[PDB]
Amino acid sequence: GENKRKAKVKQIITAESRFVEVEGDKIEGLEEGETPNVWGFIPIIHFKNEADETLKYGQSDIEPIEPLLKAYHDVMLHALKGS
Amino acid sequence: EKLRLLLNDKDKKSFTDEELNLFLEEADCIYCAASQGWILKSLQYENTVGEMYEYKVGQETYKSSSIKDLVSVAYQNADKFKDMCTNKKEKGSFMLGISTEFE
Repeated sequence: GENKRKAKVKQIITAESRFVEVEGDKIEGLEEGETPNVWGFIPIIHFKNEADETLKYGQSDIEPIEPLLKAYHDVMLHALKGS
Repeated sequence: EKLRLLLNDKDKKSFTDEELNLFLEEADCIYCAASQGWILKSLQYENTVGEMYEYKVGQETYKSSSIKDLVSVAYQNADKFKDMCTNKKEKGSFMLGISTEFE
């Protein structure tokens, strides 16, 4: 209809079961509380770009170039202002 | 007192204080008013001293300073006060930042 609905849902997924709780308006699709996992593995897969033995997460291909992008932006902007 | 300092800058007992107030009002800087008053006082030498710069009567002989020298000295004093006014109000060179907005 017209109503505005806010909902801060957070959920803990594990191999044994899934837990979901919502703080706000009711969402019809989600059943709060623990729900069992039909299989004993976590259904999420992590794609780790440029994975490293010393890093928990991946790392973007923009990170190595980013300071060069900053310097390029600074040089171009200063050139444009001077022109 | 501004008037007393101006009378010191431009000698007393010649002008009445009304024109002194006028000179003070026409320029806040006292030395500018002093230069103006010195020029206007230089104008008065044609009456106070006159052209007759030297004369001898009987055994008396008097040689006063010529009017040209007196007006020249008054002009020099006025110029000194004007330069003082400039230097007091003068400010050195400056290098400043410049910037134009851009997207």
